[PDB]
Amino acid sequence: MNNQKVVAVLLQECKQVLDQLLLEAPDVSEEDKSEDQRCRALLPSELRTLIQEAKEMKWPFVPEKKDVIGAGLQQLLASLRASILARDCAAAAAIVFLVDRFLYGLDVSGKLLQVAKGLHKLQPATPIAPQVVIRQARISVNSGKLLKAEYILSSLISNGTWLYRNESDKVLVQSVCIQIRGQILQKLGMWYEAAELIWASIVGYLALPQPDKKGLSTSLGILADIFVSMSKNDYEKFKNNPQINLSLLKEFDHHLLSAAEACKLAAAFSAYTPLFVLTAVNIRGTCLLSYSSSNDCPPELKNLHLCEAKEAFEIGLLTKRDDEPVTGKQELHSFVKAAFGLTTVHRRLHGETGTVHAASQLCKEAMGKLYNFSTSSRSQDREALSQEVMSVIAQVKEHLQVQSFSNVDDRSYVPESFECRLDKLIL
Amino acid sequence: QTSQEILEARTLQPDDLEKLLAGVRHDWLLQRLENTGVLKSNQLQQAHSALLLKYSKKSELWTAQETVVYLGDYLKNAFWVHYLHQEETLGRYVGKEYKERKGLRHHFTDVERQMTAQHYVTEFNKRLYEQKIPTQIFYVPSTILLILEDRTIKGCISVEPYILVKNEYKATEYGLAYGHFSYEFSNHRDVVVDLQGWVTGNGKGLIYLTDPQIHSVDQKDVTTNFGKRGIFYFFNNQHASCNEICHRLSLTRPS
Ligand SMILES: Nc1ncnc2c1ncn2[C@@H]1O[C@H](COP(=O)(O)OP(=O)(O)O[C@@H]2O[C@H]([C@H](O)CO)[C@@H](O)[C@H](O)[C@@H]2O)[C@@H](O)[C@H]1O
Ligand SMILES: [Zn+2]
Repeated sequence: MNNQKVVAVLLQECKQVLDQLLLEAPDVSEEDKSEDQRCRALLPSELRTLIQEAKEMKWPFVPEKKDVIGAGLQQLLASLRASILARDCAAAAAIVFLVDRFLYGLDVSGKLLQVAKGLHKLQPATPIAPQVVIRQARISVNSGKLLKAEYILSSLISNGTWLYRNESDKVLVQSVCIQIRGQILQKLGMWYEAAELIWASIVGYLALPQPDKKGLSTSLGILADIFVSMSKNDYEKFKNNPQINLSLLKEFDHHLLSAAEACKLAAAFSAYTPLFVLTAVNIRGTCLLSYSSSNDCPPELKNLHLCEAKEAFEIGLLTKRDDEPVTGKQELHSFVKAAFGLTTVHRRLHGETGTVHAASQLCKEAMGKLYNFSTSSRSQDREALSQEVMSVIAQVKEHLQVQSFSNVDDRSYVPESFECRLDKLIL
Repeated sequence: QTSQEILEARTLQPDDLEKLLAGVRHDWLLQRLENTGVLKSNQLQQAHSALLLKYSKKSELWTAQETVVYLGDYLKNAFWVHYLHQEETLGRYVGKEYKERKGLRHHFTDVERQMTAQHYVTEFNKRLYEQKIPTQIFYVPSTILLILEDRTIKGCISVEPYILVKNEYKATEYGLAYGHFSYEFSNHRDVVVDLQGWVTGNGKGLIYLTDPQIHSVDQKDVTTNFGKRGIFYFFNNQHASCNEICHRLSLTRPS
C-alpha cells in the first residue's frame, strides 16, 4: 500500500537476515516453521503458482500478461518475512523476484535489493533472478554511479548461478543489459556509441522467437532521445553505417525526423499501454515542432509537419477517456504537456486567434491545478486535484475539436497508420 | 528612445519569433534585447506563457521553445517554479527574477559562460569514465524563461533545479583536475575554477560545481574576466603541483 510502510518492513527483513548470518546455528522453532506455512497459505492460490514458477526459474523476468502484486503486497511482505525466519531462502528470493518490478514503481528498490543481497550472503546457492541483478544496475544508473552499473551488468553476462531452460532467454537478458549500457553512454553524452548499443539491443529483441515488444518500445524511445541530442555529424555517420539496417535511417534525412519516426514506432510497440503511447507521442510532437520551425524544413512542407505534430499530441490527449482516473504526477504533467503542445501547433499554424487564446488560457488553468497536485500530501487532495486537471484536459479536447480515431483493435491507443512495424523495422 | 521604440523592443514580431524558434546567433540576441529596459516583476501563484531559451555551445545558437510556467510561493528572492519543459519533471525547481539595471545582455552572457563551463564538465566526466574513475562532477546551468503576455515580453526569470569516506580522491583534487583539464581541452585558452571551492559533495560519487568562473584568453561580450592573469595564478597558486587524477588523465604542466 504505502511507500513508508514497505520501506520499514523491508529494512527489518534485511536487519534480521543480517542477524541470521552471525547468530546462525539454524535453531529455528516450531512456531517459525508454522508461521511460514501460516503466511504462505494465505497467499491467493494464484500468487502461490507464481512463487513456484519463480522458484524454479521459469523466466529471467516476471511476465507482464500487476494488480496481483499490488493487491497481495502486504501478504507477500509477511510471507517474505516469515520465509526468512524459517531460513527458506529460495522462497524469499522468489518473492523478492516477484515484487521487484512493482516496488521499482514505489521507489523502494534500494531496500528490496538490500534484502536480495542479504539472502545471497546467507546462502550463496540461492538463484537471484537476472531482473533483480539488473535492478541494481538501474538504481546505480539513476544515481550517477555509472561505472558500478557497468560492473553489475558485466558480471551478469558472464559470472552462485542462474540458468535458462532456453537459448533465447540468454539473449533477452543480454539485450536488456546492452540497452542499459546504451543508456549509460547516453547519460555521458556519447551519442553515437549509445545509439550503436541501443541498436544492438533492438536486434536482440527482434531475434527472439517472439519479439519483446516492451523492450523494442523502450529501446526505440531511448533511440529517439539520442537522435534528438545527436549532432548532424553523429547522425550522418550512424545513417551511413553499413552495419545498421533500420528503416528510420534510410527513410528520413534529418535526425529530428528519424527521432519522430522512432517515437511513432515506440508508441505502436506499446499500443496497449496508454502511458507510454502518451510519452512517446509528446516527444514526437516536440520533434516535429522543432523540425518544422527549423531552417532545415522545406517551407512548403512546414504545414505538413505541423499537422503531424498536431496528430501526435492529439493521440496523447486521446490516451484517456473523458471521466477516467489518472494517478501519477508524471502522467498528469505529460497530459498538460500534450494539451499545450496541441495549442502551440494551432498557434504555429494560425497565429493568436480567439480559439488559440482560449485554449492557451485553459492550459494555464490546468498548469495551476497541476502544481497544486504536485505540492499536496493528503490523498483526498491528490485525487481531487487530479480530477480537476483532467477535467480541464477534457475541456481542451472539446475546445480544439480533438476527433477520436477509429482503429480495428478495440483496445489500441494508437491509430492504424502507426501500426506498420516488425517486418518493416529492419529491411 | 521614444515610448514607441520601447514598445517595439519588448514586442516580438512574427519574424522575430520565427528567428528565435529556428536558432539565433548570440550577437543577434544580445542586440535585439539590449534596450528593453527593466521588465516588471511577474505575479506569483500564477501560470504564465513563456519562451524557454537554451544556448548551445556547439552550434553557438540560442533556441526558443514555447512553454508554460507556474510561479509558486517564495521560498521561506527565490520562488518555486514548475514548467512543462523542465528536465526532471518530478524534480522541484527554483526561479529568481532578473531585475538588474545593468541590462538583459549581462544575464545572457552569464548563461553563455555557464554553458561553456558545463561543456567542460561533460567532457571531463567522459574522461573520468574512460579512465575508470567512479566520480562525476555535477553541474547544471540556469535556464532563462522570457515571460510573454501575447508577443510582448513581460518578464525574465532564471530557473535552477532545487538540489539542496568515498576516498581515492578528495573533492578539491577533482575540482583542480577539472580546471587543468579545461585548460588542455580548450587548447590553452580557458581555465574554469569554482568560486566556492569544491566544499560540497553528497552520498555518492558526485562533486558539485556551484559557481564557475572562466579565466580566458578570449574576451568577447562584457563579462568580467581575469584572463591570462587568472590562468597563471591558477597554475602557480591553486594547481601548483598536479594530482593523481591529472596523471590518470595524462595532463601535463604548461609554463
Ligand atoms: N514500453 C515502454 N516504453 C518506455 N519505457 C518503458 C516501457 N516499459 C517499461 N518502461 C520503463 O523502463 C524501465 C524498466 O522497466 P521495468 O521495471 O518493467 O524493467 P524489468 O527488468 O522488470 O522488465 C524487463 O523490462 C525490459 C524493458 O526493455 C525495460 O528494460 C524488457 O525487455 C524485459 O522483457 C523485461 O520485461 C521502467 O522505468 C519502465 O517504466
Ligand atoms: Zn595538474
